[PDB]
Amino acid sequence: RQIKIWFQNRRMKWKKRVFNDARDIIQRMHLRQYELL
Repeated sequence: RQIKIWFQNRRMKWKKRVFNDARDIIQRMHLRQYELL
């Protein structure tokens, strides 16, 4: 968790993996993937 460490949550993506998420459809948030489900 520790999501309240906004003042210490950068190493979680020091620019290098971000482009990955954004490299999907909607940063992987507005997705849906209604596959076989």
